[PDB]
Amino acid sequence: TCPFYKKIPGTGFTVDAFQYGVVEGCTAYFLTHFHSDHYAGLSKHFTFPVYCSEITGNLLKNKLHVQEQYIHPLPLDTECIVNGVKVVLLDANHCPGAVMILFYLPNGTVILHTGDFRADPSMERSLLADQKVHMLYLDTTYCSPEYTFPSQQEVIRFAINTAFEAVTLNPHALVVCGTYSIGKEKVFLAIADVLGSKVGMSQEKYKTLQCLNIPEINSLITTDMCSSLVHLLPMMQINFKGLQSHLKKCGGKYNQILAFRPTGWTHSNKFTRIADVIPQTKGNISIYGIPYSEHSSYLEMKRFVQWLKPQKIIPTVNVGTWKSRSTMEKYFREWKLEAGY
Ligand code: NI
Repeated sequence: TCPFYKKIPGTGFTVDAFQYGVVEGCTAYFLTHFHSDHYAGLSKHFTFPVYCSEITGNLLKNKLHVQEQYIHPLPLDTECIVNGVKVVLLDANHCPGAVMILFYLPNGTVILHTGDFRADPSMERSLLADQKVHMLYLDTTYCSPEYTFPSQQEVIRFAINTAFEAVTLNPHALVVCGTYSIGKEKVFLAIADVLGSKVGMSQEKYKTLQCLNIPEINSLITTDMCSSLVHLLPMMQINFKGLQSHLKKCGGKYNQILAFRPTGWTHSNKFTRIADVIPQTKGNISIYGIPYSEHSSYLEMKRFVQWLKPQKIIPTVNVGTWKSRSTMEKYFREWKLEAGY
């Protein structure tokens, strides 16, 4: 059965709720982004209306074979009417095609559902600036002060400088980057760009990337692995065994691998700066775990909510334990007392 925090009161709508069969009284199903915990349940046999971004719609049609007649893409930053209710889709600064959804209820209540997001001060100047929000359905993934990580720009600087140094010292080094879903494409695109290479990958992953409207993409990616010195592999294969085996397949073209695992947060964050990050090394293989996050840090999340001043917050992540819920509720009260709303 569909949980309460995926239902929007006073509407026919649910958010990210495709794994519960036919939801009682749901007339339209919204999908914030194409990540499997959120899309779980969609396929060619789905015959209710799905509302989403253009990019999410490309992925529904091409990757899951949802029929075109049930896909309703909306433009961003544009007031739209859906089953008699005004909505707006806003950029979530998560993975490509990810949105937040503003709902303008017929009784006058305004609700923001963030989906998954990385809060940013640029959001303080979207269509959010222009009215009060009563209820916030919040991505609370890292809602605890231990969760600090650097900006995405500092992390990309580290990666480009690391890769460029390694390959300049040894022109026979291969760079590998791990992936398992959409998101974090800047990691492998920035490295390929500094090295003057395209990124090589499987046909299935190339197809996924062609759905994303990334400009000049035919220029940066390829399925010809032989012509590429930046390769993408499944995240599961980013270990010494998996990488040793890959290196065998390259036929003596290469004699060293430098690999990157973008993670979210890891506890090496609490003690070490990005500048100071070091790899795990075995023989001719080095693996860097780099803290490239597509979710809000605690301080980014706090700043957003203190700016927005919602009357009620409904967490959508970490809701399964009493200890987690209690912790999050205590931070929301601090934030409200400190800011005066
Ligand atoms: Ni996500």
